[PDB]
Amino acid sequence: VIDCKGHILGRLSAIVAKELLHGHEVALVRCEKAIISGAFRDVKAHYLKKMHKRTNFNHLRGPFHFRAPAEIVRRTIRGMIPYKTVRGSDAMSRLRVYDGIPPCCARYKRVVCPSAMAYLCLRPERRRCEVGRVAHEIGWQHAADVERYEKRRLEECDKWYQDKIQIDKKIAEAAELQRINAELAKYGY
Amino acid sequence: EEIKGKTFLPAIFVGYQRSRAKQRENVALVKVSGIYTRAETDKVLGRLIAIIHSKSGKPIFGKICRPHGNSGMVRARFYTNLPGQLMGHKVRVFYDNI
Amino acid sequence: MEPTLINLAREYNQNMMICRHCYARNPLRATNCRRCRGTNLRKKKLS
Amino acid sequence: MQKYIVYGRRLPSEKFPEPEVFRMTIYAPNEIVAKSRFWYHLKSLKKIKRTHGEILDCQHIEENGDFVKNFGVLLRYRSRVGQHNMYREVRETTSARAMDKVYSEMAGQCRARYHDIQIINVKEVADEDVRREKVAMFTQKGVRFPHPCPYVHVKRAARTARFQDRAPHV
Amino acid sequence: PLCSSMTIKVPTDVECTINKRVVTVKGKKGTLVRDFSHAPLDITHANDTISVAVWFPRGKRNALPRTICSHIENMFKGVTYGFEYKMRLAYAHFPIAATVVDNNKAIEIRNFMHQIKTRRIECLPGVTIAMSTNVKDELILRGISIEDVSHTAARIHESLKVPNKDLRKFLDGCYVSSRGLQEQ
Amino acid sequence: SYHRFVEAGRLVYLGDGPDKGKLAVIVDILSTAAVLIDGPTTGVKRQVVSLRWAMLTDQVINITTEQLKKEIEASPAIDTFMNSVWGKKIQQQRLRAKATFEDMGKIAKLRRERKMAMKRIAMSIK
RNA sequence: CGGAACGGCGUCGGCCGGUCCCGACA
RNA sequence: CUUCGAUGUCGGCUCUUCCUACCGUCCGCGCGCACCGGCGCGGAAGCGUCGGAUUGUUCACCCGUUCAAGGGAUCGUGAGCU
RNA sequence: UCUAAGCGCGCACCCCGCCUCGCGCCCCGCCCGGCCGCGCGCCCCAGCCCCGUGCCCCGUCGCCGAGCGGCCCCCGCCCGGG
Repeated sequence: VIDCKGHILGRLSAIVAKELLHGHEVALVRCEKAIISGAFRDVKAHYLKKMHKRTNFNHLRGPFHFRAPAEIVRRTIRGMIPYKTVRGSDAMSRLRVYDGIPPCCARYKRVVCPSAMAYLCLRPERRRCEVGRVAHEIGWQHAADVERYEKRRLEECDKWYQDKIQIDKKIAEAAELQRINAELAKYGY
Repeated sequence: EEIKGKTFLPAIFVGYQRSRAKQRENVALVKVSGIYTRAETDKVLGRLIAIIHSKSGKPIFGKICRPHGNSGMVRARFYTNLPGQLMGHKVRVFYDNI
Repeated sequence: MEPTLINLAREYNQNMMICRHCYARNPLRATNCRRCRGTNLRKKKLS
Repeated sequence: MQKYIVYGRRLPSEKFPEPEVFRMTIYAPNEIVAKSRFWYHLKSLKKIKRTHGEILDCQHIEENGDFVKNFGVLLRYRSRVGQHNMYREVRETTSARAMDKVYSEMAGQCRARYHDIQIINVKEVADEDVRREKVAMFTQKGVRFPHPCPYVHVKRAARTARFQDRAPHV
Repeated sequence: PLCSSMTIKVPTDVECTINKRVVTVKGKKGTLVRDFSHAPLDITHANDTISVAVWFPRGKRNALPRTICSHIENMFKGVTYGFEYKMRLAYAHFPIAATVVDNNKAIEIRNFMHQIKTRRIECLPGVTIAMSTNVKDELILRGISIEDVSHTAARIHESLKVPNKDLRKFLDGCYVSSRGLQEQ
Repeated sequence: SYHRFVEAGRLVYLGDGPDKGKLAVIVDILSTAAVLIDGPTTGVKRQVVSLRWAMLTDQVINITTEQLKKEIEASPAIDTFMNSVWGKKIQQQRLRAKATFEDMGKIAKLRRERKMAMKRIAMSIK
């Protein structure tokens, strides 16, 4: 479950594409807060240029260009997978992309890829645009809803924080051999 | 089978050794978990490995011989060549010498 | 229009140099027209 | 890349019985490339091609850098228009190391490969007479500055396996 | 170790505190908060000097320290006294009727070049336009924030524009006479 | 930037190269991107490392190799970093490196006991 | 980031000069 | 170079897309821009770019009108026609 | 000083709305059934407030429940007239 706040839309899609093909299955959340490196006007025109690519004879056989950001992250991970072959079709299916943390994956333990994070990658002043804002200007009309929900979720998780320290402080308080062997016996783990 | 209480160290069989125009099915590239450098792949060199054919239920045993990358994924040959449905499945290197 | 209010006008209208390639207004003490990719040609005009 | 002192002389001929032994200080990775630079210098300067000449000795001179020395190197290069002359000052522990830095920078900005660059002279300019501003900052001894790349611990992420619970603070 | 720095002596009337890059200037007139997240900064308080200190300026990083220090100076001036931009309506045969519509928060301009269209310019928050008693045909814009006062000043000039014509002969509309950092 | 600048005296953690994990005092600063590192009591020969190969410790040592070693003897900073979290973790990390395939198995089984022990106690203490 | 003669106060690196405690009518 | 054991070949009609090196309209900007009007730019392809006399004619030229840019798609388009 | 950091205004263009289609999905009704998993602080990186860890065992001995999700789950025609 790799959260995508601050992660590069290309570099996360390299770590996650190897995992899917290795056969791990992952869920990506908070997708709108991922960053597509470069100035927004250029990033917006690179997507509003891609959305001009369509089969002249029938735009229905044409490349499908997706506006909601969960799809924008996954179409990228589709290039880095042999989508047409069966071993690829199983892995594209093994990716669940959620724009914003839905109640479906909220309780899941969350990990982040530090290496592909724009903070640790782009130099300060490179100029970065979040796929969520590109999404709104390419044609996403569901932006406010996913922010209202995310606020309400971060609010119930703020009440939970107060509750969570209490349960885990009692656990720690009752520390009454693995602690003195697994990381402490000429092991140092 | 002869595998039940083997403690085991996890692994994933990523693919057959290959070039962009030829595939050697004789060897298998196995990604052990915990081995991140070529010199690190000396603690897992020549150990027994096992992949369970999901459909057959049998433990197809194998042996690792040489590291494939500076990264430490290690090449391995199984007693019988892996089918290919098991590409991206899970092999368990056995801690127990047995 | 009173002379003081014809002076305010000229300051924010007829007192700047327009490049001979960009044709875009640039400040009176000018080195390179901002919107003509540099360029060291400028003129200005008077009513 | 390494300091070799090379000595050469024209073959002994009946007209002039012993030619005066020449000496040169050539910075090069290996003896074969140092000697080739020597016969690139001697053919151009003293009208003597190795085919009619003998290299007497190529002593490999190394030094112990137990301190840092401000070094100034005058070189000449070849570009897409024509040749030029550059005084580039490099601070390093050893003169051979200084030439390595001057060779990496000259190919890094001026795009000049080893063969084109010719080092006219290399000297240990003292702290008082440093001429280049970047070297001048470390001429004084206060030298306090934050690490330029603290984000460079992004190379720790590869071994952590890019699967960290939180994004690390710097 | 090369850096770019400028130190601003604090005028006692101000009590600015900078946490992160956010600056907050407290003074007799009011509070002025500005966000300095955009540019790398080592802004520091202590004593009475706020010093920018941008580190290792490669080449465009040497500019921001003076600009950042400037905005901290402009912020100090507004709270101590405040910024007044006086704009003068200039016209020939057709006259201009400008009104303070709301409680100083709005201006409406009528009869410019006999335009039936009546432009109404809403001020940015805290810039209160007022008809000027001292000169006439003049609107004084008083606010602590210089940038906000000036953008409103642009809005009134921008709204009143001759459609086509030579701007030089047919010059009208409002152009700022002079910006004043004293007496609001 | 706000704490810990590159100064001579700064004990430095050497991240890359063969000096992984070693700690040494920067003596002369060659350039924005290089420093001479001499650790007289930690096996780091005086050399030039980029600052990328060198994370910086908070402790700065009040300061050849004999002279620096004589200064470290007086300076209590080297011991304090070992007491510091980064140091105590660094000692623990040294034990992890001295662990082979059999010695990885014992730990893996031992930590399963913890992964269950933590989940047994957690539900009772609710 | 096919391409030119050409421009550029984009940003680094040189070169040939000078003026500069006499401070670059005071 | 490809096609001669065959790629229907000129224009018109009918119809569809495309391109900007944009004529009018959209947004600015410059004038030897008072106004009307002209003229030169930069962004701009959305819409408009007609009705006719002669000629097989593409073109040409004239007469009108809400005044009328240029081209491409096997010289788009013959098991669509003429 | 228009721009470097910001910041305002802003085009018959563009993107969305309206509008046409819409795979699937949601709710109710009929029936209300089976199966599967086990896991959350946030924010920021020029304060980075203690950094530079942790997990590292999805069968390896884990699998009760509770509680949160999922996942399957279900519905006639002919025949007259429009």
